Amino acid sequence: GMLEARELLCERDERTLFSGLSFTLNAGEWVQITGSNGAGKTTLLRLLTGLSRPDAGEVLWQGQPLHQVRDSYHQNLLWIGHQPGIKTRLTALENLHFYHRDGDTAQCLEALAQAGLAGFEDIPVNQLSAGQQRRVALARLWLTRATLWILDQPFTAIDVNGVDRLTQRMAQHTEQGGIVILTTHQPLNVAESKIRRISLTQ
Amino acid sequence: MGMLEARELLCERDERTLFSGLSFTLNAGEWVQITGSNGAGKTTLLRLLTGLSRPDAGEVLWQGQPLHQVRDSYHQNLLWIGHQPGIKTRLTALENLHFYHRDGDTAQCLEALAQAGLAGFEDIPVNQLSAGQQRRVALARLWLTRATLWILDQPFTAIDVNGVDRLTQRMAQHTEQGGIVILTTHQPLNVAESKIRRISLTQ
Amino acid sequence: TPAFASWNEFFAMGGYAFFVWLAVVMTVIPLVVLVVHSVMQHRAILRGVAQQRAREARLRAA
Amino acid sequence: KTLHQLAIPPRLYQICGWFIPWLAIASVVVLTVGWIWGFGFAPADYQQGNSYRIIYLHVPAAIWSMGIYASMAVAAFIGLVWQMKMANLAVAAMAPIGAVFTFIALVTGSAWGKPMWGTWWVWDARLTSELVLLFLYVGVIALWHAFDDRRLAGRAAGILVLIGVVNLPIIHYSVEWWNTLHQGSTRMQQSIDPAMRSPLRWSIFGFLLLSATLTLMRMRNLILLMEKRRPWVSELILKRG
Amino acid sequence: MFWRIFRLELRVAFRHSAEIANPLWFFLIVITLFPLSIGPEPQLLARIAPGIIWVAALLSSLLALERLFRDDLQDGSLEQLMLLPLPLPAVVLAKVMAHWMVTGLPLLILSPLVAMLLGMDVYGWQVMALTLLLGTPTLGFLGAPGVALTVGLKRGGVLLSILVLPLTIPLLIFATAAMDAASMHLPVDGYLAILGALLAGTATLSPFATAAALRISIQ
Amino acid sequence: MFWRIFRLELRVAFRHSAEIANPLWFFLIVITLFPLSIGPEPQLLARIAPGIIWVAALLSSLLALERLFRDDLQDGSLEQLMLLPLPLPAVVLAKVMAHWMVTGLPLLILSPLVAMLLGMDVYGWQVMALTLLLGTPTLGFLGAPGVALTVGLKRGGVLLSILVLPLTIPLLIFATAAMDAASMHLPVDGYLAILGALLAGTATLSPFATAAALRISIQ
Ligand SMILES: Nc1ncnc2c1ncn2[C@@H]1O[C@H](COP(=O)(O)OP(=O)(O)OP(=O)(O)O)[C@@H](O)[C@H]1O
Ligand SMILES: Nc1ncnc2c1ncn2[C@@H]1O[C@H](COP(=O)(O)OP(=O)(O)OP(=O)(O)O)[C@@H](O)[C@H]1O
Ligand SMILES: [Mg+2]
Ligand SMILES: [Mg+2]
Repeated sequence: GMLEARELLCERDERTLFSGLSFTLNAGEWVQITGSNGAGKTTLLRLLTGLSRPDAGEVLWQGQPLHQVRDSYHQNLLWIGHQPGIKTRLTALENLHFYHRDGDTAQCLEALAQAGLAGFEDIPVNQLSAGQQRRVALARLWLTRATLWILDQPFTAIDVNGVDRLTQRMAQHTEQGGIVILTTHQPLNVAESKIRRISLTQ
Repeated sequence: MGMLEARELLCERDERTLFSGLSFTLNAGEWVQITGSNGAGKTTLLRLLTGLSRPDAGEVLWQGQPLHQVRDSYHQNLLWIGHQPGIKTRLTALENLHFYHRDGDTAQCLEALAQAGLAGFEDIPVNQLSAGQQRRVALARLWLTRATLWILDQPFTAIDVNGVDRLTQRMAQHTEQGGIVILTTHQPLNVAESKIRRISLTQ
Repeated sequence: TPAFASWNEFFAMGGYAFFVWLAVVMTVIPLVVLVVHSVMQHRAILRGVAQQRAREARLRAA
Repeated sequence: KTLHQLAIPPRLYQICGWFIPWLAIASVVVLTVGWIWGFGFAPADYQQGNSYRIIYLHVPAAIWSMGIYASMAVAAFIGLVWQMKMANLAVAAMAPIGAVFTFIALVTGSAWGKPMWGTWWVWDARLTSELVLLFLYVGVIALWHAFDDRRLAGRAAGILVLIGVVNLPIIHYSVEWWNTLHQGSTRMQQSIDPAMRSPLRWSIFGFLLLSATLTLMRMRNLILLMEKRRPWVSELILKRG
Repeated sequence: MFWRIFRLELRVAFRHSAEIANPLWFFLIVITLFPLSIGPEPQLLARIAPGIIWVAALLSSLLALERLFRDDLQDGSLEQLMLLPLPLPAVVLAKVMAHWMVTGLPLLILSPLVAMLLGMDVYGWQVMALTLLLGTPTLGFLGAPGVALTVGLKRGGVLLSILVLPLTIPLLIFATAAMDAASMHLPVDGYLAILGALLAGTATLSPFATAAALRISIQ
Repeated sequence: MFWRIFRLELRVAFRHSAEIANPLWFFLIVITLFPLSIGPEPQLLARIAPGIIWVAALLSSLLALERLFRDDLQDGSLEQLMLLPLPLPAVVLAKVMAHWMVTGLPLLILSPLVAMLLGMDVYGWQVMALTLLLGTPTLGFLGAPGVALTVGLKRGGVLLSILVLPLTIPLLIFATAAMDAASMHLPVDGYLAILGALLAGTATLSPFATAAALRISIQ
């Protein structure tokens, strides 16, 4: 049904990272791509979002390839990479207001308050520290209604309280049919039965 | 006496005092880890300790002298790692490490890159290197330098567990000899509480 | 058979010799450079991978 | 058939290595025959004098410069419609050959216009057009050499070549329009003679064959360079070693 | 989401007011420099003005063209801009329209002082303003694919100029011919129609290939 | 560390075996841009050569001037360059001297080709080469203080762009006047001595002030 893989071969730069991965996702999942430093767990996620063209094999979304279903795929997804994805020139409020809704107080100032950024709405971006620069893009995640969450390294420059603050929301999304694909290095405070582990096969 | 003494630091940024009157003297061979919260000054303390930022109040003392005349001796014994790696991405790893001292021949090059986990990744450009490997290139500097004072903001970020273990081992070998490492990370590093020293932010 | 009977006169290209011979040398030399360099590159890249593989075998033995 | 297995690069290397020497011998013998017959056993022009025979040294290369840009299109466009790297390497194979041919055309035109204009370079028709073609080849060279990767470099060079090929006739007509007004020029390009017009065609064929030789052997160069690790290169160097 | 993208790009261009003044002062430095360097004789100024003005406009838009896609990849906002629920060519069209509105429209606003700095007439000023209006969107559309090719590169120098300027040569020739023929009080309606046809062709072709080159440079 | 930084900046500037030709081809692009608008007559181009060559030099210098300091902020290597065991003014002098090698040495190399293209004489070519050798480092040394303040400023202003490109007035005016006075056979050493004194003043005053500006910009 949901994001599925078929014979994903992504050998490039005169080397091979992985071969023949055909993992499927159904409704209400939680996967973590496992590997080492320099094993290719971001190229896989970029190919999952459709940023990079696959060398061999295809990703499918309700049984259709990603190059014609792109409207619904982009409607029902958000992607947070290593780059923050926000403008450094503006302040936090309109950088958040770029993404969907926000605006009135029904989803404004408390999506930022829940990310630990209460009282920091009209302040420009680089007048905050890289951790809360990441927390702006993570406070985007509290006001979106996208079914497919893809997060590369969300626990980057994030406090010990911010890990639990993220993970509670992550699990709450996992209850109501939320498919999430995260790449991370810090261990989670989640039992292994809840989280699937799509390992990159060699 | 300690050769790094931070005296009466006051930092006011947009009607907020990050820290006022913070003072600590660092004796030889120890392991300060600056703690804090997201939105607290645990960078503008390391950055101010390096001399990049001028203090609003208080000052930094190196070997009994302030930081505005002993710069030539202070920059010779310091190694700073920031959030940004500080490496030219268009080159490969070899000349990026050869910018800094030693490297070159195989006595100090091709094995400091190998100890960081980048074996076979020396002549590849940093543009096609992974972000973890991009930071590993900058963090491979610890294995070839002779700098006594290391100041590393977030060293163990985007780095797998074996990399953190090797980095903590190398940092322990530097700590046993004469040398002070000041880091700031969020995850608890797998070391005993007895040797690490926590200088917390006060408000 | 040529319009210039004398061999010295053939090199004195009807009073316009220097322009024609400059054009001839500055056409001949670029093609010579384009061939010699691009075949020296072939030899050096084949020899480059050969002496790369020799060092790779030496390090595999080591 | 043979076209699908032409995509496998060891087979392409073997086919190109078979194709190089006979076609190179044919190229050099046709070029020698044309040059000898033209610069020797042939008359000259009444008006231009005895520098007239620079019509040889200019006219094939120049038109084939335009021609090889057309070849660029039937590489790059196909390399952007079946997404094939084997076609995208032909752009970087044919780029500096076209640049050298266009520089030779500019040099021969500037040297041939000297008995008339008095100055080495005057701002006339078709020489500005060749200079703009040289700039387009320079852009292809710089865009290929600037990228660190090879596949991205090939696709970017294909995009640039398609854009330049689309924009080329507009430039070709606008530079001609720049010569309709702003005074004029003499007909120094292709003023031919009835007893002269045959080794011109032979030298056109010879320069085409030489361009084919150069692009085939540079395609061999780029094929050997791009795949540094794949074991068909190991088999080839074991045959050599 | 279309006009939200346009308003956001205008806001982020006005927040970066600094790279907006260097091409404007470059147009000013060329327009000031050429007659004072050459001389105050008005016989040759009336012929040299269409050339100097439009080459200054070409190089000023070249100078401004670097901020169009360089800052977006480093902040990573382009990887999200491709992921909004509307096609990437329309995002390209909105961003290049904001590029024209933030920098090319100050050229039209300042062309009063440019015309009065070097002579001209009322009809000459009218052809000046109309040619700049018809040609600066053409220049932006023509220079968009070169910037879309040079995104992942860190080269911020002569490469974009080499890629762009031979493509914008015929726009330069036609616009200079239009202004020169207007300086002799001859009707230039056909030349303006040629410039409008060039604008329509660039509007048809440039956003369909700039997005493709941008997708090439991001993988 | 001095010559190592110089070789490093050369290594970043020229990345491949055949990459030095790009500043040479951009120059010929500008020198083919100007007669393509103004006209094909060697007489007018001989009259207006100073503005053409110096606008090409200005555009090259200001186009390559961003990569001095804007690249090093987002990379982050400028902080560790400041932490290098060597004074900041000599580091800045190495960087801007390498930048001059990116731009000024192409000027001096392509000087006879552009002297042959836009019609001039041997005395004009000699005057052009001498004043370009004496003026391109001045152009870099006056342009770098503005960029040093510009890239390290959030709040910023249009008023910060006043420090960089408006500062170009005296050198360009004096050099174009010297070329125009040397177009006719007149003595020219009186302005050449002024340009040499300007080079001495810029070489004395640029890195010392620009190092302080670089200390101000990042905090
Ligand atoms: N587009 C690409 N396609 C294939 N391989 C690539 C590509 N870009 C870089 N590589 C190579 O593959 C590895 C990069 O893969 P990738 O960056 O996805 O790993 P990674 O998971 O990001 O590493 P980390 O987990 O530390 O982030 C590097 O060894 C690099 O040389
Ligand atoms: N130069 C500055 N730039 C931006 N913000 C600053 C600066 N100086 C002080 N601040 C403010 O001071 C606070 C602390 O800044 P700092 O960057 O030191 O936090 P940090 O310790 O780096 O946070 P993190 O743990 O995420 O790195 C921030 O909330 C920020 O708003
Ligand atoms: Mg990654
Ligand atoms: Mg920090």
